[PDB]
Amino acid sequence: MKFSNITIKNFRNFEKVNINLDNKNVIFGMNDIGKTNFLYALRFLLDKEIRKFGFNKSDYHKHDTSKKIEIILTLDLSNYEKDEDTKKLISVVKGARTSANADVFYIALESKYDDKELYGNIILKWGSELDNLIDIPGRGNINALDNVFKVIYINPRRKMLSYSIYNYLAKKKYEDKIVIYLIEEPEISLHRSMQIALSKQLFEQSTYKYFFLSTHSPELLYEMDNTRLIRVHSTEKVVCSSHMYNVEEAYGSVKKKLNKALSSALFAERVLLIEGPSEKILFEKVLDEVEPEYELNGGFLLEVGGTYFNHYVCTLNDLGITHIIKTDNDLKSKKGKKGVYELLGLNRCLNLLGRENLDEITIDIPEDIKGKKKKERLNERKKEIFKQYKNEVGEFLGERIYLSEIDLENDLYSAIGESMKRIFENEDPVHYLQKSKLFNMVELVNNLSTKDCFDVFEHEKFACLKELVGSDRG
Amino acid sequence: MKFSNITIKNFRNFEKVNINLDNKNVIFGMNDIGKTNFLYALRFLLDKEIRKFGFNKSDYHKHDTSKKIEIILTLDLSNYEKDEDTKKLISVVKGARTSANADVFYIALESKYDDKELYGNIILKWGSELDNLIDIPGRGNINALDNVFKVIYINPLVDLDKLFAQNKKYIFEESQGNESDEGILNNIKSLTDQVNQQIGEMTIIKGFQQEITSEYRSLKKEEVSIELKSEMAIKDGRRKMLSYSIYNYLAKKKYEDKIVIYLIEEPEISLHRSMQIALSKQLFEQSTYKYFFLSTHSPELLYEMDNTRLIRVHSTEKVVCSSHMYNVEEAYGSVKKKLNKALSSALFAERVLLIEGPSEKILFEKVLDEVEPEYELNGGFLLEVGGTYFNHYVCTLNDLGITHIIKTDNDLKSKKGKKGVYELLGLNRCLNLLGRENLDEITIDIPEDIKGKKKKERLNERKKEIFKQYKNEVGEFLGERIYLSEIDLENDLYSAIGESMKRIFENEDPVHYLQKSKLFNMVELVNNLSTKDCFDVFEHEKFACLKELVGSDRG
Amino acid sequence: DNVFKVIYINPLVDLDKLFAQNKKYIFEESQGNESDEGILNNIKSLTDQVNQQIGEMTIIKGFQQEITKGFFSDIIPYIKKDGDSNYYPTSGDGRRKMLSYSIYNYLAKKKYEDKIVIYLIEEPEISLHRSMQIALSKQLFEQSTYKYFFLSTHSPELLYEMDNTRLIRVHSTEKVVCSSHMYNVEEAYGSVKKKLNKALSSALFAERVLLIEGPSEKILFEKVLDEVEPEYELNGGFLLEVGGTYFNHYVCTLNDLGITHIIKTDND
Ligand SMILES: Nc1ncnc2c1ncn2[C@@H]1O[C@H](COP(=O)(O)OP(=O)(O)OP(=O)(O)O)[C@@H](O)[C@H]1O
Ligand SMILES: Nc1ncnc2c1ncn2[C@@H]1O[C@H](COP(=O)(O)OP(=O)(O)OP(=O)(O)O)[C@@H](O)[C@H]1O
Ligand SMILES: Nc1ncnc2c1ncn2[C@@H]1O[C@H](COP(=O)(O)OP(=O)(O)OP(=O)(O)O)[C@@H](O)[C@H]1O
Ligand SMILES: [Mg+2]
Ligand SMILES: [Mg+2]
Repeated sequence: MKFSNITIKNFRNFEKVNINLDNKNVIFGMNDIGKTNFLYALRFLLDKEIRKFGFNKSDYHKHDTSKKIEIILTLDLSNYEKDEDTKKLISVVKGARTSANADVFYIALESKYDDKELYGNIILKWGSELDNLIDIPGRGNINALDNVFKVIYINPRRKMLSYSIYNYLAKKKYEDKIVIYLIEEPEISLHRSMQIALSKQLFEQSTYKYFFLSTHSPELLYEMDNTRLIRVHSTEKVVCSSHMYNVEEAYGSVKKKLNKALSSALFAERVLLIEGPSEKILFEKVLDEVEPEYELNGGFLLEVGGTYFNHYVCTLNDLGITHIIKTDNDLKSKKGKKGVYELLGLNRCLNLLGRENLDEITIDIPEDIKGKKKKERLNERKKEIFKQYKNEVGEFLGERIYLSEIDLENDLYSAIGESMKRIFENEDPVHYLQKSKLFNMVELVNNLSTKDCFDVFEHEKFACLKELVGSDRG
Repeated sequence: MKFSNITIKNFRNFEKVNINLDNKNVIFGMNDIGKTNFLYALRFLLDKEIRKFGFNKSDYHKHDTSKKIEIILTLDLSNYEKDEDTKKLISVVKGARTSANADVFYIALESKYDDKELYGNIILKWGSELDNLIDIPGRGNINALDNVFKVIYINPLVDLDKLFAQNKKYIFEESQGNESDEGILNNIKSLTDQVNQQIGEMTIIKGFQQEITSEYRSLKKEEVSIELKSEMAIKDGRRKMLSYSIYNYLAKKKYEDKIVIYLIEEPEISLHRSMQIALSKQLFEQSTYKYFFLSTHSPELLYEMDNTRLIRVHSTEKVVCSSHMYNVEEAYGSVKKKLNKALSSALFAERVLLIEGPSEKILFEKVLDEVEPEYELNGGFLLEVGGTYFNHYVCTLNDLGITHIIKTDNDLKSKKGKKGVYELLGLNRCLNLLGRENLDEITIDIPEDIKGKKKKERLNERKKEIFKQYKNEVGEFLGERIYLSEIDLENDLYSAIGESMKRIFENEDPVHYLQKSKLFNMVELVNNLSTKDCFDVFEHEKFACLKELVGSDRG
Repeated sequence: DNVFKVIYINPLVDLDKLFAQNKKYIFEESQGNESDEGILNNIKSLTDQVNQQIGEMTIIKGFQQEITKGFFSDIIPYIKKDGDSNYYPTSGDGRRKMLSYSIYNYLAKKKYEDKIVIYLIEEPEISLHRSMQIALSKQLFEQSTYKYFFLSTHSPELLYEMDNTRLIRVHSTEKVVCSSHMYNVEEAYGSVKKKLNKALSSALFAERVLLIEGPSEKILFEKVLDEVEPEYELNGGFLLEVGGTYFNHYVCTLNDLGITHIIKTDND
């Protein structure tokens, strides 16, 4: 019914690895760390043609060859009389299972080196409890596990015909077996529109029930939903982190833009979360003039656009990717009511720690002038809010959340003050930059010389750039 | 020295193509369109190991052997005073140039099938004049192009072992070559050679060397001996990144007297995204790769592209290749990474809609989710341009044969230091797209007591008068797939679904409430939109850019 | 698999492949110290003066500046003739077969002493000389290297030394049928054993064998069959010179194998 857990106790790269699993799961990560030895742990368990050659000396960890290779797969059979695959498992296993535990199954692999004939023999056991596992019975070269599982391995248009021939043989010949697909790097020699078509076919259609997918491209994750993301870390000690990726029912109209933003940010190490494109213009100019290889070393700039920061921070925090948030404090006018304002940037910061939303404040504004002085009255109210809530702001500084006092433009005026007066030639350069944000920021960074980017980068209001680069002072 | 042109006639899927080139060329297109067979036309012309087997019957167009294959390459040689490669070419082809000031050169390939022996013979010819090409002289297996051109073919399917077996004798080429620069190390590289001599006196090898000879000499007592030797050395993504430095190191040491041409076929295979960005920075910024031809499917290899030539293979009626010289100007250089990151995904599309910001992306992505959700599968793309850079994207997409659609707004921008004057922004952008000049500024008499809300309807009435005044230019924009709004996107959306916009936002003015926060209230609008509202947006005559984007003939 | 080791030698041996596949048995033991550990320390010490100074006059150290033990895996056995010091990779198929036979004999005599070794040899006369076939026949049928073998052959020179041997002949009369015979040379034939073996080893590969008594019969019958039926030995005929005395041994050896024996003789 559902794969729950795999435990690789000893293999080539793995010293003690325990990964939570699901149906339809995708494994990614850096080069040269793992993740095809993850797929070889599933071929040595369930595919007969890889299992029949045994283990060599090089399949042990650091050529130590005095330890035991153990690969344990946990299956969840909680749903009875709803799926046919649970009856397909129980009609072959017979009674190795017990009616006290009629919900979990363990298929285990053990291997000890002989060290006289120089051969590692693979002994497979299955059972309902993790202690007292009995051996899988077999007659000749045929095991009892070969009647249950059929494993189809895909490794590369002729390749779309190679997909369709295997899909046709899987839907015509393999109705009585559980079919498990292992698709290893399908994006090679494939156009990106065909990658988006394969992603739609993988995650929406019901012809791929159980797949393990290894990939390097963000276009195969454009249509992802109800999946499990396994990330292998870049360290020399192999740590794998897994996340059950689901998109909620409230985010149904955002889901294409949400997946197309998040699927490129999954292949990084440090992700800076910003609001709009003018932040991307200013931060890409300052990071071009200060630290020009940041995409090479794992940095990323992610646009959110006002979807309450929860989905991205939960997905990046469950996978082990460092998330830095740069944001501004803004008040939002309510719907159909006059003179009341929601503290929207503070609430959007406060939902990340896990709190309640704050009560809305109100201020009385007369009919007067509303061109200029309403903005300084709202700026004085934002300064009073930022002076009031100092312990929660220091709690956000305990995390990587960086909330501005008013906006990005007032922090940019606090970083460089004479340069914005020289470029824009105005009594206030903040208000001219607030008129057209996508045009005047281009005019600012076109006239921005060197060492002004160093004054932006070394400022205390822009410590998120020093977090995104990752240079440590102490 | 510069590459200038190529002309391929009767080559497998190609019938007649004529493609301009440069030193750095990037080849892209669909699956099974001719990117491999374009790279083999430079292998058959310049590499001897592919040329020495000849042509089969299957290398001709539609398996028709009566027609002849001709591949002609053009070089520009006007940099003779500054380039060393031009002097590498001229010192071989000395007698065949036709004047003292001829800067053009032609390297040609002809072929004609023989039906009795079933063989396609390859005849190579060169000259400064295309009518008077002569045959390339040579003796034996070597002709005279082999002394000047070295072709390095880079494929990630090969491992490091097959290049490393050639590197076992290239270490001996290093120890003999470089005018004995390793002759300081050569007496103590024999010390490393005799490190491999007392590995022969462990007793597990010395027992084998005696017992194999004693087992062998029980047959006839032959005068043989059995010896053992290894000769190793030390140094799917780190093997490939090792082999890239191995090819760059061998190009720096061996081929200083030769012109090195790189043919890099699909270098995104089993590389990470950051390694693709690092390979793009090495290929387009460093001067190690002077000449390359590159085929790619990945947009991350074009994140650093500059001074390059983009070739796009497509199929409208025949297999036809479009070609564009990509340069970024000096005024655009402060935002060049954002330009290349936006444009490099839009190069791999068929119809590109150029929108302004992310609110248009939110509304158009939910409307295209409801109406035609496989628009990304067919070749549709939405490009955020910032409203500022319309010439660069339209020139790059128009020279490559990709249909560009622009949906924009009619904006007015306030000047600096002068009160009451305004600059037409969207009309100046859409008329600088057509080649016309910019327009004069216009002053609007607004008194100081009229502020806040009513200034926006006075500016909207002035935008209506400006859109009424230039009606023939707006009809010229509609002739060229340019869609200028009368005021904004939000007034066209109020023209489309404004009863539902009054229902959802609950106010009598839903245009002003969505423009109070353009990125927060857009999600609040589009979360409550039904299926009938999205079809009313899609079938509207103010939103014909979506109907041009999906490619259907409904409108 | 704890009792039987089966060594199969095909006609298309490759020395590289066999050596590589078996290199897990040899050269992969600890064996304590072997009284030469300071020589192995001198292997380790002379590798500490090569990894820090490989730059010549700073041409490849500067090329690496701009971007900033168990080596028995590729060992190749060669055959060296005496008087020459060069190592040619190209070698013929006569000695490349016999080095693979020596490697199989060394692995049988060292690694599989606890088991029962069965050889299955398909056609060992291929790319061997005549004297090498006679030397392989003497080593097969005299020495105790090959205690259990099953041999298939097409050459009479590998049967020049045969004794204490089950001979199996596969042939077709109505279906595929195999006829077997137990072959021993007796004590009375012990002085003339080589001449009967050199005579009978070519007559084992025939269908109809005429047993004649001398060379004048061979001259007259080869003239008559040269003028009448000149393709008689293409069709399975053979003329066997007995020597006058040996009618029991040839007739029982050819009659147990299904070969038709014809006798023409005199009244002496
Ligand atoms: N028995 C072993 N003991 C220790 N390390 C091992 C062992 N076997 C393999 N390794 C290490 O694991 C690596 C295997 O890399 P692998 O192919 O799993 O990486 P990858 O992430 O799939 O690569 P890529 O992204 O390039 O395709 C080897 O290069 C080696 O460093
Ligand atoms: N002799 C020929 N006559 C006509 N068409 C031919 C001939 N030889 C090849 N072709 C066509 O050229 C195609 C070769 O595709 P090719 O490998 O050049 O494309 P590609 O763009 O590199 O593909 P991919 O992206 O899948 O690598 C064949 O599929 C066929 O349609
Ligand atoms: N360049 C060379 N210089 C000197 N000797 C060489 C050279 N190349 C090969 N040889 C020698 O020539 C012989 C090559 O064996 P070759 O295959 O020519 O002989 P052969 O009589 O056909 O053998 P076989 O009976 O095994 O088929 C070896 O003795 C080898 O050492
Ligand atoms: Mg891999
Ligand atoms: Mg190809």
